[PDB]
Amino acid sequence: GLFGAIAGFIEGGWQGMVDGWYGYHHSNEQGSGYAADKESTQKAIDGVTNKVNSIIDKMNTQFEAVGREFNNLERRIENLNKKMEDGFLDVWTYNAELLVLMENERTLDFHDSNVKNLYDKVRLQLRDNAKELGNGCFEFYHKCDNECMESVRNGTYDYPQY
Amino acid sequence: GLFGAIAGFIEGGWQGMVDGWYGYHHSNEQGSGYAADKESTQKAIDGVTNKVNSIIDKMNTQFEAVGREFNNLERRIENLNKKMEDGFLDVWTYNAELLVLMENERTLDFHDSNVKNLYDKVRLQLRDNAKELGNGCFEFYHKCDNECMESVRNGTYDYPQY
Amino acid sequence: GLFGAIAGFIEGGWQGMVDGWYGYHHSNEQGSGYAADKESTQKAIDGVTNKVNSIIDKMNTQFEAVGREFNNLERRIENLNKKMEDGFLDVWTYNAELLVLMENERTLDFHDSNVKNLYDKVRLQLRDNAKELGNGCFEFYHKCDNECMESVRNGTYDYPQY
Amino acid sequence: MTQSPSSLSASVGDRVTITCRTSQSLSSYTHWYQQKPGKAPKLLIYAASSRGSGVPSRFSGSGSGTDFTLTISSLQPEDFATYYCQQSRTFGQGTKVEIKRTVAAPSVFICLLNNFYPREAKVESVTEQDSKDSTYSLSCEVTHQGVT
Amino acid sequence: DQICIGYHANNSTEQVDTIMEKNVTVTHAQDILEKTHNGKLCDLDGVKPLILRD
Amino acid sequence: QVQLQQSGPGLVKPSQTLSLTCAISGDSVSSYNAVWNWIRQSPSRGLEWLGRTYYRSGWYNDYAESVKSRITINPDTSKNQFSLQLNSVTPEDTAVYYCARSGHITVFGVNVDAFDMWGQGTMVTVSSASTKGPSVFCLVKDYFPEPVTVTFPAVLQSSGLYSLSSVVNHKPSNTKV
Ligand SMILES: *[C@H]1O[C@H](CO)[C@@H](O[C@@H]2O[C@H](CO)[C@@H](O)[C@H](O)[C@H]2NC(C)=O)[C@H](O)[C@H]1NC(C)=O
Ligand SMILES: *[C@H]1O[C@H](CO)[C@@H](O[C@@H]2O[C@H](CO)[C@@H](O)[C@H](O)[C@H]2NC(C)=O)[C@H](O)[C@H]1NC(C)=O
Ligand SMILES: *[C@@H]1O[C@H](CO)[C@@H](O)[C@H](O)[C@H]1NC(C)=O
Ligand SMILES: *[C@H]1O[C@H](CO)[C@@H](O)[C@H](O)[C@H]1NC(C)=O
Repeated sequence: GLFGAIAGFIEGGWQGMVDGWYGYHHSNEQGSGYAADKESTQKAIDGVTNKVNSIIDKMNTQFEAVGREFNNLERRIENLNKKMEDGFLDVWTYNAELLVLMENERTLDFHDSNVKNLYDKVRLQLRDNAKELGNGCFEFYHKCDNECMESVRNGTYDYPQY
Repeated sequence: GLFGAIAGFIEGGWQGMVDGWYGYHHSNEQGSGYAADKESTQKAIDGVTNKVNSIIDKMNTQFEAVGREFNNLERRIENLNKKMEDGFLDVWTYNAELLVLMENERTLDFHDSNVKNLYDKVRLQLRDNAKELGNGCFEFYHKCDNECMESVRNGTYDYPQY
Repeated sequence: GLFGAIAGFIEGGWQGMVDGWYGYHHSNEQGSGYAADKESTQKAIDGVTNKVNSIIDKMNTQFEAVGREFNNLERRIENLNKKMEDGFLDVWTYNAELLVLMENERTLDFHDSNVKNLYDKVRLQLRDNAKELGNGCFEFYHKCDNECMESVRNGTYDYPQY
Repeated sequence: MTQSPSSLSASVGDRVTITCRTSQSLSSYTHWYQQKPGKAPKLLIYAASSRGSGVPSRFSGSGSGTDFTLTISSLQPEDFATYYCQQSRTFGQGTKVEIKRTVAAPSVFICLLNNFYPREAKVESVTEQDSKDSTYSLSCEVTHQGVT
Repeated sequence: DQICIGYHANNSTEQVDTIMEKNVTVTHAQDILEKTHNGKLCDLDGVKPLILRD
Repeated sequence: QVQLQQSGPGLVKPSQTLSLTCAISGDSVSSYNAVWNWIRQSPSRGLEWLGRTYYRSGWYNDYAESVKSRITINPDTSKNQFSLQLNSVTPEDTAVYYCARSGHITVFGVNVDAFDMWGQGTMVTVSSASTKGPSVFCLVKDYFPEPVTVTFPAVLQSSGLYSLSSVVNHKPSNTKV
């Protein structure tokens, strides 16, 4: 992906994190586990929701064909009518299919971005109090108990304290 | 935003920087203040200007409706005419509204990108001669007077000197 | 570019790397040279190839004009026919030109992204065993012979070893 | 780069497929060459599936992951050759395509093994396959699929 | 001893347009528009047309 | 059409220098859409790429790791050719040497190293034997260099002389039997 996180330096996703799209896995002396970053997650849900509704709604006004019939000596206008109706269908078929392709690409990249930013958010807190392992993980120099871990997820990790 | 700077690791904008879109705030023994990065700013102005003109100009050739009238026993072609003219208006209304939405998203992300790149530009000069605080700021290990600050804004920050 | 690598912190491209789109330049006691990162490169070739074919193929179904003639007292429908055919040509001309513009922008950014990710890939292996110079280059603390260099290109750079 | 088989016999009109397994899969870098005896290789296929200039339509290539294939839809007498695959500056070992007949026992003289098929025999050098009768000759106890 | 990351350049003058920038020089490009014709009326797939002339 | 015309001696004494030339016609040695390569082939080693030169706003060379310390490949923009120089040769350098153009055919402007044109090849033999006519017993024994015409391919014996059988003309030694 464009942002290098998903299926990049973070090799794979987690079956074990059920509760959100992005989050944290911690590991210390007390144990280990997954925790979803809800805010980053809810941001993503709001964006994708708005997108789908924007797509659906933009295609709201669109060509509706009507039945018109013509006799044996009105072939020209019958042909005109047919070419006209087919023409609009092809145009709207193109618009729909292309919008879906373009916005699918942007949706996948958007998730990649949200992961990258979450990783950097944590990196920028920890700074040189941890080893950046290069796989999505940070190994602490000090012991980091569950309250310490929570402060990382918080945005509250007190750097001068360690 | 996609790039994580604007309303990301840089929490908010600056009312005090009036002279450009992106720039620097310095703080030392001599005092403090804002300075716009004009180049990064002028780059942004050129891109956005070109975009607006590209949008305006692409919508230059577009369907123009003409008045056509039909008698009481020409209802079929009157309907055809109406469906035809409405059809094109809806197509061009869609194109215009969707283009504005798509390019607005890209414009906001573009700014975010320019900020991220400006931040990295400075980071890549300073390297380990300053503490990356994680909020847009770099705290120097040495004293950095106004000429020192200017050399950062320059691209001229002499790393071996410190 | 959006990702800050191409014509950013990497000032210019390399005439001397002929064999791929992205890659490495190494410099040690044994000598120096260019080496293409084929995998990143082939990824790019597959994406761009698919894009072109996607573009070509999406424009496959599109309005085809037919000749229709009208006498001197059929001016209204003649005008209708003309406005109809011109209308679709302008719509498909817009679609084609806008698709090319939009996807050209995304293609250039895609390359920028691939470079940024290749740079980070290497950064994340080396970590603190090298100086990040800020221009695309990493200066090693230890001697790095040709096998050492190859392990960087591999993904196999044994960090604990140094 | 590992090519398989190292050789084969097929009749005129036969469908022939040769395979190359590459270390790492890149579609664009892979290429095929056909070499007739004492001549330089000729580029046959490039980038896994593109036909070289002047290369007839019976030749095609395919690629999937690390496995690459060259296919001759209907073998012709002139397609007697060694075929090589290649990526970057690395070549496979080559596949000899000979144009296969009924098994023929060598006539043995003293040591000469004359007009035999297949090539594999145990007693040196061997002639190239004869253009008229498809046999080999080799220059004493002889073992062969078809004596002192 | 050092290792550096970089990208391809060449002597190309091909240019493409984008939304935000026009006449961007790129290393490679692909034209997709046919601009030329032979200027003649021809047999279509071997089957000659009816040319009514005057 | 591009043609590549090779020249240079096919006999080099052990420890000395092999020197070949490829003369180009129909293309420029300094073309931005060419790469100029040397490749060798031996019955043992198969096909082996040795090195290349090319011009992209300045001259570049790359060489195979196996020969890097002994090899030089230089362009001549006066005569539109390029050379191969291989120092300190040993019997293992006996092979057919081909020049070849690559990067004429590129995927999206990227040289894929697909060779599209090759020279005719120069057979190079690393040997000290000197010219010797055959004994004929037909068994054609103990001659140097190749070829003899009269029929099996010649074999190089541990003496460094060739032998073949035909089931006899040796032009290098001016001998006919
Ligand atoms: C974020 O995390 C910190 C640390 O986990 C929280 O502070 C602790 O809060 C718990 C529960 O309120 C108390 O029992 C502890 O005494 C606190 N300890 C420390 C060291 O701070 C903080 O309340 C959280 N803030 C949020 C989520 O906004
Ligand atoms: C990438 O390169 C590294 C270093 O050249 C390879 O590791 C070596 O592999 C060779 C050949 O397989 C072995 O003989 C060496 O013992 C290895 N040495 C070291 C220092 O690693 C690695 O196999 C390569 N990986 C690839 C191509 O995926
Ligand atoms: C782009 O290039 C064309 C032809 O080379 C030139 O006529 C035109 O002025 C340029 N356009 C812009 C917007 O700079
Ligand atoms: C920028 O500022 C420094 C320090 O003030 C000065 O010496 C240098 O000449 C300037 N360089 C520029 C504008 O490139």
